[PDB]
Amino acid sequence: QVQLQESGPGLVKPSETLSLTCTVSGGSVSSGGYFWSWIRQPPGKGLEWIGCIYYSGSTNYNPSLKSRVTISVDTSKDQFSLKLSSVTAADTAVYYCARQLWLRGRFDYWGQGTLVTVSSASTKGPSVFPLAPSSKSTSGGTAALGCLVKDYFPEPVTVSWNSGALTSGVHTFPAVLQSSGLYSLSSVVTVPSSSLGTQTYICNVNHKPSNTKVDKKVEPKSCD
Amino acid sequence: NFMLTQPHSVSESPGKTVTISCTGSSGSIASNYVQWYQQRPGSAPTTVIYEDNQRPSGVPDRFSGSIDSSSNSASLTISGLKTEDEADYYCQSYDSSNVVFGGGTKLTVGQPKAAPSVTLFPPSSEELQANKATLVCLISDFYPGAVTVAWKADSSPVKAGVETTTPSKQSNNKYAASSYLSLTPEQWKSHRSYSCQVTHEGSTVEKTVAPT
Repeated sequence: QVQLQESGPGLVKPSETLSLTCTVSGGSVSSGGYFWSWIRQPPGKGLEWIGCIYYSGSTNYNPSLKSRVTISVDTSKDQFSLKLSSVTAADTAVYYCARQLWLRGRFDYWGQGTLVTVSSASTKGPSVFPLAPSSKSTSGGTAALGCLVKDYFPEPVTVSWNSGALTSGVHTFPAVLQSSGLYSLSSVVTVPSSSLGTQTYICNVNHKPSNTKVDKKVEPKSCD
Repeated sequence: NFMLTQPHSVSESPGKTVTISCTGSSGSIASNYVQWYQQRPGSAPTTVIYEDNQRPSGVPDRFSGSIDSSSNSASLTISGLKTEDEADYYCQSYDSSNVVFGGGTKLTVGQPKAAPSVTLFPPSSEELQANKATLVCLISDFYPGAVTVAWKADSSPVKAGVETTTPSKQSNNKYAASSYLSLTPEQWKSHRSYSCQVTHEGSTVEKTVAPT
């Protein structure tokens, strides 16, 4: 059969130019008289139609997105790309390139949606802080310890405990936007209180876009 | 200015029949073809029906669509609801050289309440050496996933620098949440104690930390 694969960076800064390219494998763009369209979908919102293209210069855009969408077809590389201008923070949506044959019909084959998040400031490294358990941090026969992942950009961050050895009781929480741009989250694991001073727990926070791997040991609080 | 009006939330028990509407404002539904898209969360949409009455090869017969051009509302009838049918439903049109989608329907069909275990940690010395401080309050293993957080500085409530996370489903069917209080190192030692209070189903679970 045929398939659609999108490319391009998953980040864009406000008031910049977006460059997302969708490539086709297993078929021909010019043959079959097959249209091509781009469809975006914000998280938690409905699908939004951006525009559609033919293998020739025929094109059409949504009236809300008019005079901002620039889509071109390059037959030689067998792919088509979409350029967006004056991107804002409200443009955060999952972009799907949609192989569709009938203009009033359906997008029979859907490509996988790439996540686009308007990048703020710049890609910055995370600040990992230990989360020391104590007598007030335990309720019963079990205790909770973790690691704080604060002030990083962009999403996502992968946190593993003891290089993936500890998985039971490990909770990874979704990120939340801080008061000024940056993100913050944490990852914690619940362990019995008997293994506090006898077992070593090391969190492994990885931030691929900033190329930073931080291993932080978690120990009980030392009162000073 | 042609839009497709769809119900936001439609919930019924499995095994029964439901009707999902798609209403056009200006243009008639019989003017253009109507395409219904059924999409998993975190997955590409798949067309559950097109051409307003004919079912694609691969979907079951239960996905039936009908057109009522008198009321300008397009209907999609689903019978015998199952687990995999819990997804978003979108209806599509064409207008005039401008593809218009629908609002989106939350097809829906149930867990024992769980107590919100709450733990607290003080800011670390390494963070203090970085001229920063953050108090982390965490809520876990609770149901229903509706909790309210309120930081306390000894007795005064704290609102500035408070960042909290929406409840998220855990592996054991319960919910998990977090709360973060960004703070200065001088303000951390200014007050005698800092406490985070979690209210869930009327009951309140409180823990406190102090600079030690």
